[PDB]
Amino acid sequence: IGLMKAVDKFEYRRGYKFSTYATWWIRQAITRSIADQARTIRIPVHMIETINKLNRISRQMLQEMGREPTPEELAERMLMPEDKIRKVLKIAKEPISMETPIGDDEDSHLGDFIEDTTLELPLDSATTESLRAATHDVLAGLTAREAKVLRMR
Amino acid sequence: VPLDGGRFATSDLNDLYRRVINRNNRLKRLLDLAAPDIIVRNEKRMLQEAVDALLDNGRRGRAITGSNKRPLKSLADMIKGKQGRFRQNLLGKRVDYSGRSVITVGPYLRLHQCGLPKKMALELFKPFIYGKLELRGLATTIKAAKKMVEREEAVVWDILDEVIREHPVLLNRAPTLHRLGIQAFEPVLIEGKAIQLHPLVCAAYNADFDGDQMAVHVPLTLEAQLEARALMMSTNNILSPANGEPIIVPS
Amino acid sequence: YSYTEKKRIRKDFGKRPQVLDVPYLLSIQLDSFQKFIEQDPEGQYGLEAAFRSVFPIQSYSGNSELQYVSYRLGEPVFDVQECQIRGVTYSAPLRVKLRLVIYEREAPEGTVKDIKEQEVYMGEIPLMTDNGTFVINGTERVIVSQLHRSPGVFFDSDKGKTHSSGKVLYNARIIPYRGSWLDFEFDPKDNLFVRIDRRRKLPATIILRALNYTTEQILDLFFEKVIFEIRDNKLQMELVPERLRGETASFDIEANGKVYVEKGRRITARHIRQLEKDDVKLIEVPVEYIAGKVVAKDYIDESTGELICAANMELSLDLLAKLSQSGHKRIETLFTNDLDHGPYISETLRVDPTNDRLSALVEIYRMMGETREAAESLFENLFFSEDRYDLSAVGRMKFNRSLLREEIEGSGILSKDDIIDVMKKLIDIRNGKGEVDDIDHLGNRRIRSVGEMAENQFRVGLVRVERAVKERLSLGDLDTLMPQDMINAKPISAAVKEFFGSSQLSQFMVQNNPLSEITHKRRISALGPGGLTRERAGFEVRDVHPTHYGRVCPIETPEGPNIGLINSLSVYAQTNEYGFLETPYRKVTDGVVTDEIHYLSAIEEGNYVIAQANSNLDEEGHFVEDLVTCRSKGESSLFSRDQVDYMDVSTQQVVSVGASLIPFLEHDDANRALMGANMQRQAVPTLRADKPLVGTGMERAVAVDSGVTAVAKRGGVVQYVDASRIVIKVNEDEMYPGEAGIDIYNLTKYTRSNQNTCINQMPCVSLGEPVERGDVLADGPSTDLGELALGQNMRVAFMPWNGYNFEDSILVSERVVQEDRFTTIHIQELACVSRDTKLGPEEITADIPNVGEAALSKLDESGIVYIGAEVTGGDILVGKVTPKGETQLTPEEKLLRAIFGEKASDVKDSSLRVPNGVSGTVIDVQVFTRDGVEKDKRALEIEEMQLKQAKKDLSEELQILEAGLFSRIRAVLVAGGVEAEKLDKLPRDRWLELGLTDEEKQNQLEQLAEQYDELKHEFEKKLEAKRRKITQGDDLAPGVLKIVKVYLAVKRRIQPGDKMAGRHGNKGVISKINPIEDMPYDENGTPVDIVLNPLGVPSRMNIGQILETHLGMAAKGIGDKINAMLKQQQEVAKLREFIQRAYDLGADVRQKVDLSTFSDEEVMRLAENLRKGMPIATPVFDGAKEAEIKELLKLGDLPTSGQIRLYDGRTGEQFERPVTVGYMYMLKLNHLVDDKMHARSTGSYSLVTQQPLGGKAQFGGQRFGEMEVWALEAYGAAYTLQEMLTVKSDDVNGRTKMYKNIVDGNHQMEPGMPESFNVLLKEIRSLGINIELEDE
Amino acid sequence: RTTDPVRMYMR
Amino acid sequence: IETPITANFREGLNVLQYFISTHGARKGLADTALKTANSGYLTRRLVDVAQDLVVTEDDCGTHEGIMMTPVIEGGDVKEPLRDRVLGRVTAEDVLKPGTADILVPRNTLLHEQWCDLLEENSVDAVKVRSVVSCDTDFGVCAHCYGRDLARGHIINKGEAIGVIAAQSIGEPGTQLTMSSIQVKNKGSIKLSNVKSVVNSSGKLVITSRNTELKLIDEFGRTKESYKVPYGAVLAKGDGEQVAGGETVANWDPHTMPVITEVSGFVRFTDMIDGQTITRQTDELTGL
Ligand SMILES: [Mg+2]
Ligand SMILES: [Zn+2]
Repeated sequence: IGLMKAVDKFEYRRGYKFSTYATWWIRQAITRSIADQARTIRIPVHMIETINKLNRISRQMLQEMGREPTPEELAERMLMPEDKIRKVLKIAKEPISMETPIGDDEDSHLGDFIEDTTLELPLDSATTESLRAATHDVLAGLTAREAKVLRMR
Repeated sequence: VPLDGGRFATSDLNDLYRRVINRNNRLKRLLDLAAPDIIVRNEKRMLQEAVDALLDNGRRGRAITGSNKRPLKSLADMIKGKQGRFRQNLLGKRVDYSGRSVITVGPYLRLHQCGLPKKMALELFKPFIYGKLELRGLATTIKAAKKMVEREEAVVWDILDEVIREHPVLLNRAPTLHRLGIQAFEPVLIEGKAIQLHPLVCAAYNADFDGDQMAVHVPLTLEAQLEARALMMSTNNILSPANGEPIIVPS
Repeated sequence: YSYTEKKRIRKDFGKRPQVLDVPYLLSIQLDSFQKFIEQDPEGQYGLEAAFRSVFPIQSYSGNSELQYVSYRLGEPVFDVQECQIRGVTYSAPLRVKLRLVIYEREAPEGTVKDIKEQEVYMGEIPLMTDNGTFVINGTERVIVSQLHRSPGVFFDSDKGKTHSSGKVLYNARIIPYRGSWLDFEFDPKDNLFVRIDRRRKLPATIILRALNYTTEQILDLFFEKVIFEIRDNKLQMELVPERLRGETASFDIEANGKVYVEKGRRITARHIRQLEKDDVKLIEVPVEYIAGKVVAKDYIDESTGELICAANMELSLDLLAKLSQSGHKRIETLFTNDLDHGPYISETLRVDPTNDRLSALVEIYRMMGETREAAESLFENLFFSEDRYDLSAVGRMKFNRSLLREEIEGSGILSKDDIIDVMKKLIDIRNGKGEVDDIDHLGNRRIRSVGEMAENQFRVGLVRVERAVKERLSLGDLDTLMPQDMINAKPISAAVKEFFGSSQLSQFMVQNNPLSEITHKRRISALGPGGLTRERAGFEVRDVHPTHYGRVCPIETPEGPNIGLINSLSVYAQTNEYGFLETPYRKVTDGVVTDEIHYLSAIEEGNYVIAQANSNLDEEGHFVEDLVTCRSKGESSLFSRDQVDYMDVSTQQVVSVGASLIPFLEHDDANRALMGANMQRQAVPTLRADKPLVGTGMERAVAVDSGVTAVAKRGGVVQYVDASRIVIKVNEDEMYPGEAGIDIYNLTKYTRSNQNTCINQMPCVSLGEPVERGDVLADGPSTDLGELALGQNMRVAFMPWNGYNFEDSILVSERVVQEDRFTTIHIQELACVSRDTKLGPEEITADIPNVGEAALSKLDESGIVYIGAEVTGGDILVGKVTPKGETQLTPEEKLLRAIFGEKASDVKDSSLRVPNGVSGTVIDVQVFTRDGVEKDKRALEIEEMQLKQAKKDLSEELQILEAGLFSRIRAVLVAGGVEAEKLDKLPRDRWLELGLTDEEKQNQLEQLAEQYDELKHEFEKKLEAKRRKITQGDDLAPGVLKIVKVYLAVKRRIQPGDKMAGRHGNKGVISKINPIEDMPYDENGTPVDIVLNPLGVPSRMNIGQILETHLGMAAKGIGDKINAMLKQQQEVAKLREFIQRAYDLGADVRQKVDLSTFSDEEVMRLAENLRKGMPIATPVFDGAKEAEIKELLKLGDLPTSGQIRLYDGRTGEQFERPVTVGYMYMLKLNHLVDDKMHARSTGSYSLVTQQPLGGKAQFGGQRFGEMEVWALEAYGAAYTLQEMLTVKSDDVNGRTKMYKNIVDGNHQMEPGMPESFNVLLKEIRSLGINIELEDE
Repeated sequence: RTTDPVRMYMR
Repeated sequence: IETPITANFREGLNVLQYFISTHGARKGLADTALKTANSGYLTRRLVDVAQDLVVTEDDCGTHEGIMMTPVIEGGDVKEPLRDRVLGRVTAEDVLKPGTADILVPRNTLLHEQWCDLLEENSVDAVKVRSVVSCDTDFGVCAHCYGRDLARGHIINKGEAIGVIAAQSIGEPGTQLTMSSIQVKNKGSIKLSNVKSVVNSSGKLVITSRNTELKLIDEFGRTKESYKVPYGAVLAKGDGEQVAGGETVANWDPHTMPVITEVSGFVRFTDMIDGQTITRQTDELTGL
């Protein structure tokens, strides 16, 4: 698709070879389709260029210092404040593939071990009837003129 | 779902759609530009690779893999084999009101009585304790009874003693060899951490007393509370169905 | 003798002479990893072969390269005992020096270009401790050595493929060490076929066409040229007499004038000699004999060059005539005697569809869809490229030893002559000469240790850098590029990181018993990559071949599904320089049993004769009898006296270190002891550490080398003892002048294991005693004075009791719990993490909502428990709270909030609480915190207690060490006189301004002022960096704020239902604890501790267990008189007789030790540790006899049979028949009850199918399997099967109705539809298969 | 007899 | 091995004798697990094919089926006829050897009280209403299945069948994987469906494949029985009395002879030497 748009914007009158000017197009057309496509979460293209500005110099800080890198002089080298470097690494993870074998053999997968804090605890369904049951009692113990008022309020 | 470590984890289907949905978009973008017909026919290859890959991965050729260098779970492996939804979540399952222990032998019993340890049998009958607390009115509300279950008043051991009398219980040992795989006793409470049996029924399970794990079950409904009495009390079968000689032989 | 032997002796019954001492028990581990890192100059081992086989690397444009020079391993940045805490791998950085040399294309040897040699770090490699273990992520791990099949060739013959005829199928298989395979296989139709890597089959001449040959250049190598001659009238030929050998006479087989063989007559040995005696060569033959044969070589016409007939075609009566008409007399054919040397390749030339060179090169490229360029280059990359192929000269060694060759050294590249030669021998076994080997002989198996295997993927690490070195070489700039920038430092460690931690080999270190850690470093597995697997294994692979004898033990194996795979090596085995196994043997020379030692290979055992260990050597003479029961070439028989060559070294060498502690194994079956060396690997150290009685002697040789006890580096005298540290002062002869001469020893205090058992040591030396070279200095977790101590002794009886020993169930008293001899400690781990969410950052403070005074009773200000509080399940350790997100509720509470004025909270409890059933004491905390966040109150307070911990101990290093160096100021002082009134009246600091003299005394001014500054330069940096790594924060994971992690310690007592075992595999469950009253007791008034079932003795064939019990009756039977003579307190010289008369007893003991040389107080301390009983040593097969046990039993004033009377505690009367009663050693296992019993009423659920989970850690139910569903149908319980499939499992609108109806006293059923099923309903609806339901 | 679509494109 | 163990567990085992005795364990010890794995697969494949059976109706009322016979051929009494027919019912009105003395109006439960009446007579043949002749729709009936062995009476209508048969076949499979004809005693000789002729020696020659021996008591019950193939020679006769400890059948079994019921000359016709066969004469006697 990049090669097609390249030909209609090819221009022979600049006189150079075809293969040079063509190379800029589909390389560019590759990198937007590694950005919005081919990923678990669509991450904006602003973040990705920062990651390679981080991950290139992180290999250099292993070379330069000869030791593993520290985020303080990273942000000094990355020209950004340190909270942003602390803000950028929190996105760097992919999903960990729910049917992975976290057990030693093929006995169990991670999809059968994930807990759900969504429904309820079944004691609490026995709460919400009983507190509802007492409120009907005390509303019957209320004066009949006022009894309609807090009901719909 | 967000995970306990603060990351995410997806099932394998929710990226295989991102193969089909993306390769759908590359086709509809293409046909309104009218590429020549060695590029267009190559597009209809990959959908037929991808609508394959939604239905089955390991069928038509080399499977489509994720980052773990392992095959992706298809829609077919949801139904295929012992890993599927049939033999792991439909026929056998997990069940609540359950537990297990090491087994041991106590010969002071009678034939139908079996042991049941104390601090196992406190969790195993927690709905029964709350109802009989709210019926006598010693517990004012439900949450108060959960507040009082850690107080351990002596009447809690009495109300449990009230409720465990003549309420049968199932004994199990995996794997079930034949019809005598599960029986039904009446419990007798001791203060330890182990299940006691009667010694004559060890040969019925082919269980020997060297560290098994026998499991318990509690029937909830009124019919099963009769059904333990009516069919599977240890007295009501001494005849093993293989051959009409008793399995209650002195071992 | 050593002083650990002096404070406790051990009477032995050794009779065969112990000749070769037990070697260091971790040889295959420690000697392996030394070969990985130590610098090998030439004969490359370890990392050196990884570099020269890749480096140098020519650039892909052909201009530049780069050379390795020298590597260097820097010092490890961390130490071991904090890497347990922080949880990081300790390693060294891998530093190398490399030189980038560029040739110019202009000059011929243009070395004049940029040479920037620099020293670039890449990767960390984890090192080994001095025990064998690594640490990975703060966990001890061990690499288990892998068994796989040897490189080289492999001849075999499968049976049972072509069962139509049942034909024998010979096939050969050559396997390289890395790269692509090659296979040769036969067919039912007698044709040789070639398969490359399991593709479609290929005829054999296709490679021979691809290897630059013609049919002339092939058929020379196999067939010979049967030369015929038509001598202008009639055909003739030549003959060697053994060529018509057992063949038919089609023509009149004659001589010139003596007709030897008539028509149709066979050629016996007479007529062979008839051609020998006259030597008749040119036999006149008819012209019909050339039919039946095949012409071998292309024959052209002299005038046109046209074939009358082609090579490999059957000639007829036209072609034989026409060659004589063109003019030809000499005819070269093939030799077809298909019984002896026959054609199987001549059949294949006609089925070969390709005729020439490139046509076969096309078809082989066609075999592995869609060129001359590709097909020639590919076939030189399979078996001729050094990159993707290697034969690994140990692979070359067997490859030449199989084909009867002449040289060891060679290439890792195939040679074109060599492929043909194995094809030659394979045809030769179709006739019958030679035979194929087997799989179970270890000459085609190999062991594979750490250092050989760790290099292997490390070479694949350099492949990961090989695809990147070419890229920025050829197209990048050439002179400005420093080579430091282009080598990627990440992935080279990342490949070897994938080894340690996600293999099937990097196991968890079993720390739960010292014996269990030493049998898990001498284990050899057959799993892994490139070996065997679990399900695809066979039945001939699990059987024990008689080449396993002495190299691989046949008893020590699990009984699960891996029963035939996991095997351990023997006692004295080693690993040879090539990789094969070895075992020692004593060489017999003319009957005399010598002291020389030979390690044999795998193969040479079948060529010799070796005698067993039970031969009676006649006092440095020879064997007494004529027939020594020997074994040779895989067969056991009887041989003569003169012929035997070799003998077994000791009698231990069929058993490994596991079962070779189990005494009296020689009288046991094999099936019982196989659990017996497995049921010792699961022991947990008791709170006491009591010695066993009946052992095998190896306790001294299993304790001092398993590392878990301290060992003495240099012998001498001990100055100081504390319960946290000991120090020694070395004797001056071993002292160097460079040192001050005291050693400091730290003992490891209470730290976590990896089966959650206790680890601490205890010093067993006292103040002021000598210690010789190498002795034990501190007791271990399962040690006692340097001997292996796993369980306890107890007095044991044998009778049925009131059904409490019904089926293998054992019985205790309360006395074994009151003396707490079966008590263990455990140390669990608890942690809590603090994060930031999208709503707000969490924190830890003790102000917790919905809490009363009782849970807030015992905390600090910061919500962390004091170090030393008591705890109970249901209380709090960490007070953690979260920002609750503002969600509204159903409005019943909303007016209820408006009645009492309910204050809302943004503070929701998510704190850590103690798991229930667990009740004990908290003993240690520590706090992890990031760098930059303000360090909180418990952070800096625990750091200030951390600082004064570390500071005052490392300062104590310079306290006594410089005290020896403060003493030599005085020595220098003495020469020139010691200023006796000017030395000690004034303090130490004014020892420079005394009375001084010339240059001898001002070089004293340079000696006093230097170590006042040199030793000051020593310690100050070690103070700062220790202070630096504590006051710095932590490098932790993304998303954590702070993590507090708290060790708590629980002590667990015996309960009815802990697992129990003897030492022969008899399992046991403790059924009842009993008050001391109604236990059985003897006629003197002591009870008996343990009662068990006496009906387990004949039907396990464990007569070893009864054999063990009598010795322990004698073991205290010496000990009680010692206690009778110590409290009654007679004398010294009465006692010294009684010991020597006791254990100098047997007629043919090997050991001899006399107490006459000991001092008096030594005897008074030899009486000390004998009060509990006298130990008795018994080897595995050099055991004791029933005559000898009955000897010392008479010494103990006890009945000779050892079967004494009793009285019952409940009846008080006499038993009907006496009972055997004695001491027995027993022990307990890790499967405790609080690990096991686990129940669940109402808790969590799944995510996708709404079912409960499984596991004690996740508080989950039990599985109700498909055998149980089939079980309930035969009873027919209809209603019971419903709840297990609808309302105890699935229905979200169903199961809560049960949790309401039970509380209101109605046990009412209502069914639904299981949420497993609608998942299946939504499943098949997603496959375009319209499944829907009818109505009634 | 191939079936993998990597080879079908380059052919 | 030619030399197994000689000594014993109280006087010790030698090293090589200990090493070879390992093979008796590790061959057998790996077999228990594999058998267990196979068998649980088999039990799963038995409950599948038999899942449909419930006792739908009581008495389908079909006609005759299998006649029952003991299994004691070849050796002693193995399974008595009473212990197979116990728990079954009569397929028809069956009699006593006192002729026309019927004990049943075509269907009774044959429990142990009526196995006394079978035991005092000499009955060895009875029609049993099997499950094969049951012809009800989608199931089997109670009068074709008889006594539920697990309770001890006729099975009530609605209890499951195919699982309780597929279970009790599955369970014991764990331990599953590990001439001259002499009669024992005397007896009457009753052999039927025979074609035999008198020899030139005079005795009984077996010229039919269907013949096999039956050793009968004084009554008519079978005690022993052995199969006899074609071409065999006897020395005794049928319908007679023989002696005990006696080999009544004597022939060469290694040959399958081509014996002749026919009497007359034999000629060299329809077979020509050099055309049909060759003539390789007997080397010793010449004939
Ligand atoms: Mg059991
Ligand atoms: Zn029927």
